[PDB]
Amino acid sequence: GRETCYACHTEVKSLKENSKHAAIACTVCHDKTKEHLEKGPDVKPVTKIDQAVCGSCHKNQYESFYAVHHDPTGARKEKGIPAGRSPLQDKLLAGHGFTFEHAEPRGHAYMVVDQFAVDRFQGGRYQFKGGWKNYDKVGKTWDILEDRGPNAKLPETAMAGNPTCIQCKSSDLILQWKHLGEKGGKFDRTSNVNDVVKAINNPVGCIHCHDPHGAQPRIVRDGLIAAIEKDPAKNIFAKNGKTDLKVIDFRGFRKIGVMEKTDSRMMCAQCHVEYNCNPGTQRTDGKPVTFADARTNHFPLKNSLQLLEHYRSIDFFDFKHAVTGAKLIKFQHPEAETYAGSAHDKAGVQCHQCHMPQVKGKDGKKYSTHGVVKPIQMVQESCISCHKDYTPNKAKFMIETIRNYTKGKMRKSEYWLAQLIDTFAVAQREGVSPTILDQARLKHEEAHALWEYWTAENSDGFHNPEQARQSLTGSISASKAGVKLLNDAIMAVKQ
Amino acid sequence: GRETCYACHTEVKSLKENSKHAAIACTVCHDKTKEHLEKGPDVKPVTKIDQAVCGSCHKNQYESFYAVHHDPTGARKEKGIPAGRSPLQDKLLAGHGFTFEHAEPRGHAYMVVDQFAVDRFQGGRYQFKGGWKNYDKVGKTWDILEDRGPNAKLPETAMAGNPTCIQCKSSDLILQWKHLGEKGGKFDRTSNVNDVVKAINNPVGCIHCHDPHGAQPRIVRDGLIAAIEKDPAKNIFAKNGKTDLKVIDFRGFRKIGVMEKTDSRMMCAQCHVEYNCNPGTQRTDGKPVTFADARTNHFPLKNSLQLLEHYRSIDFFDFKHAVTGAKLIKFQHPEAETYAGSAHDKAGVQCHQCHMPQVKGKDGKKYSTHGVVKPIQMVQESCISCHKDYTPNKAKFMIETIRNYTKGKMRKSEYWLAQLIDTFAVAQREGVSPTILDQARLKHEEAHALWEYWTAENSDGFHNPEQARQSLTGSISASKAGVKLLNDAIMAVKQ
Amino acid sequence: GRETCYACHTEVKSLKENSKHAAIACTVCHDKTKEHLEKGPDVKPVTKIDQAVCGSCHKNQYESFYAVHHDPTGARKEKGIPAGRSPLQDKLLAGHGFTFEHAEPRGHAYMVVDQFAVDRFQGGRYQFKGGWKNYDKVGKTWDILEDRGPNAKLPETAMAGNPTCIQCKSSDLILQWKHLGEKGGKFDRTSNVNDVVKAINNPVGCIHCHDPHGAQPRIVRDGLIAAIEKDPAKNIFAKNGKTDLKVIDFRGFRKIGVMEKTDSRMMCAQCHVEYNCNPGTQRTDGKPVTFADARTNHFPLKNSLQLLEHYRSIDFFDFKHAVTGAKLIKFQHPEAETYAGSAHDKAGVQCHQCHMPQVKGKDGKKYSTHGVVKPIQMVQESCISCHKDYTPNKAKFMIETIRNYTKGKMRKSEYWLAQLIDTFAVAQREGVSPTILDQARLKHEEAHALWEYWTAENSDGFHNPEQARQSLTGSISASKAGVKLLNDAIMAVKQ
Ligand code: HEC
Ligand code: HEC
Ligand code: HEC
Ligand code: HEC
Ligand code: HEC
Ligand code: HEC
Ligand code: HEC
Ligand code: HEC
Ligand code: HEC
Ligand code: HEC
Ligand code: HEC
Ligand code: HEC
Ligand code: HEC
Ligand SMILES: [Ca+2]
Ligand SMILES: [Ca+2]
Ligand SMILES: [Ca+2]
Repeated sequence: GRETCYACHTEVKSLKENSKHAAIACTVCHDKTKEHLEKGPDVKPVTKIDQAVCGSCHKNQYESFYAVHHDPTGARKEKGIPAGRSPLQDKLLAGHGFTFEHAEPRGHAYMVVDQFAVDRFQGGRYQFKGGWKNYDKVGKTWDILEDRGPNAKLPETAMAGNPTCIQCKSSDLILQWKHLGEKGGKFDRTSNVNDVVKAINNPVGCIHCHDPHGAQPRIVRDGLIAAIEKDPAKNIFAKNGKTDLKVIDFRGFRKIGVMEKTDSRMMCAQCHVEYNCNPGTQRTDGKPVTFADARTNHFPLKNSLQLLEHYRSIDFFDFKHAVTGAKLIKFQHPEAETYAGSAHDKAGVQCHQCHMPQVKGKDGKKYSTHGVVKPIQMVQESCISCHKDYTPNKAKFMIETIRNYTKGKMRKSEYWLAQLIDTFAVAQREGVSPTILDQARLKHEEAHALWEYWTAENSDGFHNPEQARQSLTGSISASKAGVKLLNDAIMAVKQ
Repeated sequence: GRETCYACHTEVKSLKENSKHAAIACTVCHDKTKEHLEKGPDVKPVTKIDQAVCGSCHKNQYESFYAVHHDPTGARKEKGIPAGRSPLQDKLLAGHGFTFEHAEPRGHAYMVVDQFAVDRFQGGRYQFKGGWKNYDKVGKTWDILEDRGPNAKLPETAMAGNPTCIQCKSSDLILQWKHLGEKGGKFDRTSNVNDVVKAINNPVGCIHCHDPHGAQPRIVRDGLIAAIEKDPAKNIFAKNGKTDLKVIDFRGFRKIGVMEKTDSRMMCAQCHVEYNCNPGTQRTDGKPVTFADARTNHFPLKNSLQLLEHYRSIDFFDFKHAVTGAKLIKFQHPEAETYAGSAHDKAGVQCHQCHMPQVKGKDGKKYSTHGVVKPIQMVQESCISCHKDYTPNKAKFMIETIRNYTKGKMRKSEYWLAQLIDTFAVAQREGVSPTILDQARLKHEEAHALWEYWTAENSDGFHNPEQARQSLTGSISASKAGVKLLNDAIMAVKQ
Repeated sequence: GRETCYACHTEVKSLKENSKHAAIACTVCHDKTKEHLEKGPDVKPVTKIDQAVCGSCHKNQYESFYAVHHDPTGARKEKGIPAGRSPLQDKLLAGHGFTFEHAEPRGHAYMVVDQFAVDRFQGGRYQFKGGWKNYDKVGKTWDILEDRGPNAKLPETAMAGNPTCIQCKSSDLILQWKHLGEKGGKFDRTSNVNDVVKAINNPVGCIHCHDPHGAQPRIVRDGLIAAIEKDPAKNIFAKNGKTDLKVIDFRGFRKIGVMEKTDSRMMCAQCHVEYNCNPGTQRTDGKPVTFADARTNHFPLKNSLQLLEHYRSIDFFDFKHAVTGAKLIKFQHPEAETYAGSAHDKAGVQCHQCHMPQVKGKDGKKYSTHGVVKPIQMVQESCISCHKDYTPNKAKFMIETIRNYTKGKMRKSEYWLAQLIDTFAVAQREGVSPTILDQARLKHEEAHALWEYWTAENSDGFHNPEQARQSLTGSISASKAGVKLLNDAIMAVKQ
């Protein structure tokens, strides 16, 4: 009966006919279709967004996404500890909700539960049922978490969660959210986040990267489609002055982007980017930037060396540093923007080659693992598969040397920003002129942008070692210049 | 001839007859008994306190206690290093003898030698014979250590050792120390520690936890029996408004506590607790608290959330912080008080199930290992034995996740106390009012009590994750409140 | 024809005849000898300094020196990171070029390339060809590095490289450098370093430690021969009031030192020592000390407890600390001076026994490995070979316990110097008297000398645990004394 459907749903016909999934009957994925025909287009069919339906025919992709592994060093790894990825986090992000809890990432299957349970999300409201002993459970959100209710309080939490956060954790609102989270769907940017979490049962769906109608490689993230549309010729995924994306607009309500050829750069960039998904402040007037404003669901697609200019051009910053008052940018996991134009990218390698390598299942069917891999833990498939001359030690050696050298500059930029911050408080206290203190704030802005990008980014330089060195040494230079300007000023007091 | 003995030693008869050790002749453990009969009760028999006599019939318990293992990461692990368990120790304990040396614990067989040789004990007087190459030797104290004499000095040492320390290192003074170390035995609290160390040949004896007369599970520690007697209904080991302990008082001179059923919580709490075993100061008048005072050999049996109130109620603190002058409590290894009322305790699990698991000896006799185990290093017997569904990775994952999350809050509380301490010195220097500085000291008291308990405790949260989170976030809140009060005050100067 | 040569080269005859290499024809190592005879001693023969000629008859020594290994934790390990060997490097060495980059050592075959490429050498001018993916390549310098040219700049670099540096990286200038780098050879101390690097093709040559003419164990380093000649009776390698070295002086131009018996202490001390190879300042007048001055290529051969006195006696220091102005000594890898008079040295063990242990090659020929070994990574040959009762765990345990205890004192001395430095800036700012500030500078001098020696030295105490404890506790004492003097002074302001 698809022809009857197709009379009214012509884009679906275009994706589905003569495709890999051509023969799949509609009722496989959609329930209540008879009521939809009979009663008309008031009675919408039900589209349950759900991995297990793809799993029925794609079991190795489904099993590997859900497989439970246990890293013997644990998870919930706070970054802000002496031996961690961001040892001076509490000082350098003073004034930001990340200081309440920010841990290293873990597996994809945990993404909703970890978003909802982290100390910075919603005041500790949502917790794992049964506590720590069930921290490794996968599946449905509300089988794993419980809701302690709106009036419960837990000490040293924050309330940074909002609806836009969910757009990088699940495909469950694909039909229930208007492009950008503008008003008109069941939920939008201004929704109460605690109404929204109830509807998220599942982590990133299979449909996030694969069209259900015709199995075409795709993107569904609003912010990512929008950024590419803004900059169709020069954006990080472009080639030859265009990008391999066709935007399909459904009813004026929501878009997808279909690509002729798999580009896991774009598919992983639906989440692995710097973004704004939060309220902020305007640099010019200091006016609030609320969820009313499109700037609160936004993807720059710019790297470390471009981002301070970019946020100044859209008159936006995230928080004032608690000590210096500097108008800082908060950075988050810019892996796509870092990877852009690195040695591997310019070689045509994509994220999935190192992070979703080929493994054999079952009997012995070849597939891309959909439990994403930490390359250092799997160098034979993530690296040696292509670098056939490498031994596992060599692969490890190369990953660690680059991170070693990058980390040395990261720790040195932190030492310098801490010096900047300590010098500034001294300079204040001895009331050095607000003019001078303001020159120092620009120094902080610059040194912070060129530093925090790399604690937020998760490769410690491996994704782009040149850009990391350039950025971090820029940060150091910025901070030592601020420290010299302030000390010059502090002397000039009793002068 | 035991009947003749029994005419005069009626408690022994009560422990020994119809027991597991009924048939053991007295002369097995006691020498000079004929002179005792013949010459009378002036000539006391000799009771050599000594593991090797139990070993003669209990070889697997004896061999496993003495077995030498070599951890390839070494021992003598100072806590106060950037990657260690207490990275800000030197700043936060400024003014306390722990700043001279405080290392992580190692095996039981080393306990006397490590107490005597640590840099904080007695000015470096006692050293390992032959130096580092014999650091792993077990056995008799004075076969392993040498006495460089009373006038030798070693730089950057302290002289914190006293007799009461020995009561958690050996059973060797069981007959030679009057309850609490009151005057009347060969040694008491006011003895010169260098007279006492000469009499300690052996680490914790087999008799510390097992009655020699009838093999009944027991405690011998004075401080522990006393605390339970103070609080027989509500103490951490109680149940149903009483505790499973019968106190046996010998001649008015020394007590034991026998339990009808093995409770390794109590048996390990003879040492693994917070204690006072040191001189201190009175909070009200600032008067010294010397060894004359019973407060110097004392067990609170209270957890992190109760201890500041408890030490205020007995008008006692350990040291003024070198910078802030805050009247701090010094905390030590409160493992029993932490474990109380945690998930495993409420499940009826005891310390020995994870730390003394079942192993097979010899031929293949089943026994509890008496070389106490670090569970993460032995998850198959310490964890999987009960959690039969766990893989070794899962067990490790659970231990490390909890420690990971706990440690993130510990490091964040340290960042905050360091901020408190740095802010205070600023506030002083700019002479903010001693009234305000005093409000800040209370903040320090509170934030320190809720922080240092967890560096002293050895599980990094695993023993009680809820109480750890509650305490540490309390510390943070306390410190950020102090820092806000002081900064408010520091501005109010040039105001 | 050697007799004809010998008529004019009589020292060579003395080394070569009746030796292990007696039969080797001259033309094996020297080309153009006929032109030298025919045209005379204007046409010098060519002596290509080159491992591969020794390799032709000594293949196992050559292969093991060049073998490529890949440490899976990587290389380029910056010291100045929280978990590294010198976590407070940026603060404590403020004002020195080491703050731009100082990493842990790696294999011998990398020594030239790492000297030329490090961020502190020559402004980033020299880089690995092909970047990170060729960081593990060995062989010829200029097959591995490229020269970006004199006008290229890279941010956050330094320009500390000079010709004297090369003397601890290669044997390539053995015939082209006059003793001490005095003027007269192709290169000397005042040469432009960028003229010199072009002539260094190879790392340390086989000839650095082995005479080519007669295979005698030897030294070629100018600074080392000179120090031993200064102090022939009492120097660290002496015995019975002399040293086992015969100095051979060729034409007044360059010296070797031949030893009757292998002493790898001396042979490794050609580089593994504290040295001055840099310009400096005079303590008395503050006058520059330039390459004109012999003090710029100099070996003290003194340990941690002697070096401050030694540098004061030759009126030399390296840099003023950027904050305190203290006239500091910069220390570098004093492994020979530390090892002197330690337990292993007094037992007659030499560096090569632990670092070049016996291995079997090829078929199964026994040899000393010439890829120098990190003992902890090879305890069976580096330790158990002599300590036959040791298990690999025990060996590891002993190395790590000593480093553990040593590191605890190192981190505590760093905490104290940082306190000194922070206190001093406070004391300045509140202008405490330059007299008092000067007493503090002496405190800094002393605490720095007794601290930085051990971050520079590479064993973390294992080479000499007693001297390490003595030095580091001396540093702590020095710093806490400075901190007390300054605080006493800072109070005495508003007094
Ligand atoms: C699972 C394998 C599917 C099969 C087979 C079919 N559809 Fe589908 N459809 C499915 C998903 C998961 C979604 C949600 C949105 C997304 O792009 O992933 C949908 C959505 C539709 C819609 C809504 C389009 C819009 O206007 O915004 C229509 C109208 C739809 N699906 C129709 C449709 C028809 C007519 C089918 C048989 C020919 C059919 N679908 C098969 C998943 C699946
Ligand atoms: C948004 C819906 C996402 C998309 C699309 C991709 N990733 Fe992701 N990733 C995301 C989250 C929120 C997390 C953290 C989950 C948590 O609960 O902590 C991650 C985690 C990873 C990791 C770490 C994996 C692990 O430790 O086990 C990697 C390596 C990873 N992500 C890479 C990755 C790649 C290559 C993608 C395209 C194929 C990709 N991610 C998609 C969010 C989302
Ligand atoms: C091989 C040439 C890679 C490509 C292409 C991409 N990544 Fe990567 N990633 C790489 C390494 C060696 C590391 C360091 C940590 C490791 O595990 O080895 C990383 C790190 C990540 C992380 C951190 C999680 C983890 O895997 O440890 C993420 C979240 C990640 N990378 C994502 C990512 C994305 C989105 C990519 C394309 C834009 C990308 N990676 C490319 C190796 C390689
Ligand atoms: C093929 C699909 C690749 C996979 C998977 C990985 N690498 Fe790679 N690498 C590849 C190419 C074509 C290049 C370009 C230069 C060249 O040899 O042609 C590289 C580059 C590197 C480098 C240098 C990187 C830099 O920033 O300059 C290293 C150190 C490297 N590659 C190692 C590496 C490792 C460890 C991988 C697993 C994470 C890995 N690569 C994946 C081809 C491919
Ligand atoms: C070792 C297995 C023992 C055997 C058999 C017996 N005794 Fe014992 N006794 C032993 C120890 C290790 C100690 C010290 C204190 C402790 O409680 O562990 C003792 C102590 C006694 C005492 C002193 C009691 C007091 O008044 O404070 C008496 C009087 C004593 N032991 C008597 C005794 C008699 C009469 C025995 C044979 C029937 C006998 N003991 C057996 C260890 C051992
Ligand atoms: C006082 C006499 C003690 C009793 C009773 C118990 N323990 Fe203990 N323990 C004590 C000391 C002084 C030390 C440190 C020894 C040193 O020289 O450093 C310890 C050490 C442990 C450890 C660490 C073991 C190791 O690293 O190898 C654990 C796990 C341990 N202690 C647990 C433990 C348990 C469960 C007890 C009751 C069965 C117990 N201890 C008794 C002091 C004393
Ligand atoms: C299993 C449910 C446990 C019980 C009951 C007890 N402990 Fe524990 N302990 C546990 C873990 C997982 C850890 C973390 C470190 C590890 O090695 O895995 C600990 C830690 C200790 C330590 C530190 C020494 C060490 O084992 O690493 C001590 C000294 C210790 N625990 C003592 C102790 C006491 C006295 C207990 C009953 C009050 C107690 N533990 C219970 C696991 C478990
Ligand atoms: C390699 C195995 C060699 C053989 C065989 C011979 N010589 Fe050599 N010689 C060689 C080296 C590597 C060097 C450089 C300096 C050093 O001491 O390593 C030399 C140096 C000479 C010199 C210069 C001495 C000086 O006056 O400063 C002479 C004159 C020399 N070598 C002569 C010589 C003669 C006459 C030989 C055959 C009998 C001969 N050499 C063999 C390496 C080798
Ligand atoms: C000057 C010509 C040297 C002589 C002679 C010796 N060593 Fe050395 N060593 C030197 C350098 C410059 C380096 C660093 C190389 C780099 O590129 O980083 C080293 C390194 C070592 C190491 C570390 C080895 C490694 O990590 O793989 C050791 C253990 C070592 N050196 C010891 C050593 C010994 C025992 C020597 C005499 C036999 C010796 N070195 C000679 C410089 C020179
Ligand atoms: C065995 C008794 C040794 C002797 C003799 C020498 N060294 Fe050593 N060295 C030793 C150990 C156990 C360590 C600690 C690090 C390890 O790898 O085990 C060291 C360290 C070094 C280093 C650092 C590089 C490294 O090997 O990790 C160097 C550069 C080094 N030692 C040099 C050196 C020299 C020059 C010696 C004679 C003066 C010397 N070592 C003696 C063990 C032993
Ligand atoms: C003609 C008139 C038809 C026919 C024959 C079918 N559908 Fe639809 N359908 C139609 C309209 C106008 C609407 C939506 C109006 C609106 O809310 O904007 C729809 C909606 C759907 C949806 C859901 C979109 C959402 O969840 O927001 C699905 C999944 C869907 N239709 C499927 C479908 C199938 C399988 C049909 C043949 C059985 C079919 N439709 C017939 C209009 C018409
Ligand atoms: C009756 C009178 C007896 C008899 C028949 C025995 N003992 Fe004792 N014993 C007795 C007294 C009054 C004392 C101690 C007086 C004092 O110092 O307080 C003791 C002491 C012991 C002790 C030592 C206690 C200590 O070390 O402080 C031991 C181990 C002991 N007695 C054992 C013992 C045995 C085995 C006897 C039968 C052979 C025996 N005693 C007989 C009084 C009397
Ligand atoms: C007599 C006259 C002879 C004879 C028969 C030989 N050589 Fe030499 N050689 C001689 C002199 C005076 C000089 C150097 C003068 C100077 O520059 O100081 C040399 C030099 C060498 C060198 C090089 C030293 C350097 O590189 O600076 C070598 C390697 C050398 N000679 C080797 C050599 C051999 C193998 C001879 C026999 C074939 C030989 N020489 C003959 C003087 C005389
Ligand atoms: Ca952002
Ligand atoms: Ca205490
Ligand atoms: Ca030096």
